[PDB]
Amino acid sequence: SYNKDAVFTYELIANPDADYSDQKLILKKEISYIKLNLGINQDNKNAPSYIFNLLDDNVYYGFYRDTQDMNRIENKYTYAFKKEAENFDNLQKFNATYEGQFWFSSIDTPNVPTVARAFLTYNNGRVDGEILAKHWNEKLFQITGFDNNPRKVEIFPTVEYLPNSGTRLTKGATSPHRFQMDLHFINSTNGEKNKYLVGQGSTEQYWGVLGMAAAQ
Repeated sequence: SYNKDAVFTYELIANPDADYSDQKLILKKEISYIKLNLGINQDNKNAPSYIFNLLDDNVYYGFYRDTQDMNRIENKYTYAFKKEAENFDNLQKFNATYEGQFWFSSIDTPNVPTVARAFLTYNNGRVDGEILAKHWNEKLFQITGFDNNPRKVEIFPTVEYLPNSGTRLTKGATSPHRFQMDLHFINSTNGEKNKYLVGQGSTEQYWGVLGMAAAQ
């Protein structure tokens, strides 16, 4: 049921008559399947309904916009991968480094997409990494292995306020605002094993998706 040729999204149609009455801001929610090209896919550069990053024919990540009450809009982060392309090798002594991006929104700005840079190192099973601000080397999150499983990480904040947010987080490894993430190693269509790494997670205060590529 993976199909980068028909990716689910919502078209959210503004209700014009809400300009002059107490009707919902959104008139209708309509399903709309997108066919992805390699790289960044979006319909509008300044008010996109969705952004998806097809890293490879076998895996994408991104978000589409949703609303539960037809008034408030929030980004829904997701990822998908060809099932057969997932790598199930034993990665307990894995040696590799990944570089990519973390896309997220915060509870007080649920429709505002924040992009950060992400780095993850596998050294003989030890899993450690970091999430940095897009344009400068400020550390936003620490990444660490969870439960001695190379496919599970724990991500915890190292700042009290994320970009574009005024929601105060607690910092550090015992922070109740940390979260755990299941990761999936995806092989490339050009025969690179474990080339791509995707997962997603959430807390009450922020939620997002992680997508990464191996350093060759």
